[PDB]
This record gives sequence, structure tokens and C-alpha cells, in this order.
Amino acid sequence: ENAAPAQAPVSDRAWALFRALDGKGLVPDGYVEGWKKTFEEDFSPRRGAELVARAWTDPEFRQLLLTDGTAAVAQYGYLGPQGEYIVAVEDTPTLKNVIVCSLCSCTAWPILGLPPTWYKSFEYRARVVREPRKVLSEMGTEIASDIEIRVYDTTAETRYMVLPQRPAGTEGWSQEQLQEIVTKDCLIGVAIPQVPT
Amino acid sequence: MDGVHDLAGVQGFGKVPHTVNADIGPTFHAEWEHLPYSLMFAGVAELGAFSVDEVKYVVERMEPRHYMMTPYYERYVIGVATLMVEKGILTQDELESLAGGPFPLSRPSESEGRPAPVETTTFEVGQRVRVRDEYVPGHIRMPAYCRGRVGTISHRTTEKWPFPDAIGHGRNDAGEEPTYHVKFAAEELFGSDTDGGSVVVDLFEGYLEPAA
Ligand SMILES: [Cl-]
Ligand SMILES: [Cl-]
Ligand SMILES: [Cl-]
Ligand SMILES: [Cl-]
Ligand SMILES: [Fe+3]
Ligand SMILES: [Mg+2]
Ligand SMILES: [Mg+2]
Repeated sequence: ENAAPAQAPVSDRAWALFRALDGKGLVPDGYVEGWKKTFEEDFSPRRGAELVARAWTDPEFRQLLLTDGTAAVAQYGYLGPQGEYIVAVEDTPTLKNVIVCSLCSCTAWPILGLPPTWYKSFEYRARVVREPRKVLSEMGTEIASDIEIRVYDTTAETRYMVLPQRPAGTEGWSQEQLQEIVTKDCLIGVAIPQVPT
Repeated sequence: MDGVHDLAGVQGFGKVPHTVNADIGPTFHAEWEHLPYSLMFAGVAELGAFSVDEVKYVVERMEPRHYMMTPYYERYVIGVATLMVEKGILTQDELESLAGGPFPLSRPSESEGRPAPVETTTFEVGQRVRVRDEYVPGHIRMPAYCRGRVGTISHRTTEKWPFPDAIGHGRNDAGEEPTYHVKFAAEELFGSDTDGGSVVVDLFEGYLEPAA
């Protein structure tokens, strides 16, 4: 009762699907290898970090990113699959934003990278929309009670990034210095950028 | 489809397996894990055999216990395989022969889907809307926590997309609609049993109606 079905090892199944298709001429030469390379090397939270650092140091760009995220991202050439219609959401002294895909895993791939295992977990998918303050606390981020938390559930084609507040102690930093403290988790919204001692 | 994949608001799960800025490791943790997304794109872009919406739905169609004990990337291996069989591209026999063993698939659809709605409203920012109190056995991009609930429009998209409930079933009548960022108060969705502020759901026009 309630037992798992019999299954061949997952690697054997995944490569059987590849070979069944490839052996029918349906997969172009180098196709899956090219996607692997794009997923590993191109789609990256370093891109979202660059965007945040530019917004922090350029008021005109910040306004553009918050009003027409797609256009802002296109200036950098970072539109792409799962990242064609972009909305950036601004943290403020009284608002903390957080992104999820409760139904699956939807994420702004090109500028955040592919989602991490934890973001696709049933725990995150179930809990963050109902108890975001406790989830973030457990993950290491305390959001005071004077801050509204707003959770964006990625249920259609909009793809989100968080624009975190810029921390004190970074005045005058270069775009490169700023980028370094904007992490993947800051873009998803579960972390706040940290400034060293 | 009111399936087990509709997890938002479910109670009983434990801690999220992460602490902020912890090492997540490489993009792929095993040598096969790039295959489901790559082969999804082959099917959508190269073969034209299915849409991304059909991929979402076929994963929803995994038998519920099977879904719950299957790691993420494996669900998409199962889902893409299932579509290739359903569309006549591959056979289950050949998949099992190549795999050297069993390769159970998602379950058949129990719904033919539904067309893009004929009567909808163009909403404006600041307007109050209700999520239509409808039950859709096939694919839908409406998490159940918002069904029947009232919120306010924060954004109308400047682009339009095929209605999921049609294109997720490969139908010819998906049309195109914009989507709306609809902001709900946490208490509208979960009463007193929430610690949040607001939740913004990105909802197709055809899921919404003017609030009373
Ligand atoms: Cl992880
Ligand atoms: Cl492997
Ligand atoms: Cl209550
Ligand atoms: Cl209407
Ligand atoms: Fe998703
Ligand atoms: Mg300043
Ligand atoms: Mg349900």
C-alpha cells in the first residue's frame, strides 16, 4: 500500500530518453551539450547582481529597471529563455519582497541562474507563501515586524528579481564592489546584502 | 487541476533545506541532470511537438504518490518521456528497452482542457478583482489558495500569452490574454493563520472578474 513503482535507475532512464530521440535524428549535433554550457556558464546571478549595482549607482537606470524591467535587462543583453518579460520589485524601509513558484520552479533563469534545489523544495513551495517571516528567519534572515513581507508567486510569464535596499557602509563603492555583495539569495529575496566588518 | 503539486498553504512540512548564502554546489549534481530541460527545448523549439505548458501539465499528471517521492529533475525526465510517447514520437517499449527496466510515465489526462474565455474584462491598476470561483480539472495557472478571493491590480502586462488551460492540452483555441499582478492581503488568503503581509499572484485575465 502506497509503495513506490518499480523503476530503472534514473540515470539509465534519462539517457534512454536522450538516445531514443537522438537515434531518430531528432536532436541536433551538440544540442544538449550547448544547453548544458548555457545553463552552467551564461545564466547566472552575477548578471542580476550587475543590474542591482547599476541601479544603486544610477538613478535613471533604477527608474527604468523598476518601470520596464525587460527594457533595462535588454540593454545588457540578458533577456533569454524563462526571462523574456522581467519585473524588478523594490525593497524599501517598510517592504521586503520574496519570490517563489509554488506550482513548480519558475525563476528568471538568465539573470538569477537556474533555481537552487532548496527553492524547488516542497518545504519552500508550501510554506513561504503562508509564513514567509518564519521561513526567512529559519534561513537566517530576520525581518522586523515594521516591514511588510510581500511574496510574488511566479504563476504565469512574468519573471521577477528583487532589487534589495542598498546597505549602509557602501557609500562610494564601485559597481564591482557592490556586485560582490549581491548574491543569488538577495535576488530571490530571502537574504539581505551583507557588508563586512 | 487540484493536484498534490498545488502546495502553497499546505501545513506539516519542515525546514527549508538551506541557510542564506550557503553553498548550493554545481548547477547540475549528476551527469544526466541537464537532459530534461535540454530535451524539453528540443521538443518545443526543434520538434514543435509540445508547448512549455504541456510540460507543466504532464508533471502535474504524475500519479500523486509518485510525484511526492520523485526528485525535481527526475519529474521532468518522466514528463518529457510521457509527452514523447503521447505525441507518437517514442514508444514506452523502446524507452524501457533502452533503460533496461521499468519506466513508468505520468497518468493520462482526465480533461480535454478548455478554451480561452470569450467574455473577459480589461482591468486597470488599482481596481479590485475577484478570482473566478471555478474548478478546472485540466491545466490551470491559478493556485487554489486564491480561488474566489479578492485583491487589487498592481500591474497589467504589456504582452499577451496563450491561455494555459487550452495550450497546456495542445488545443487550437488558446487565443491570447494579458496577465495581472493581483495583490492579496495575507489575511484574505489564510485568515489569522499567516505571518505575512501580502501575496501577489500573476493571473491570466480569464481567471478574474470585477469584485462585487
Ligand atoms: Cl540547495
Ligand atoms: Cl549520469
Ligand atoms: Cl482565521
Ligand atoms: Cl470578467
Ligand atoms: Fe515553476
Ligand atoms: Mg546612498
Ligand atoms: Mg489543493
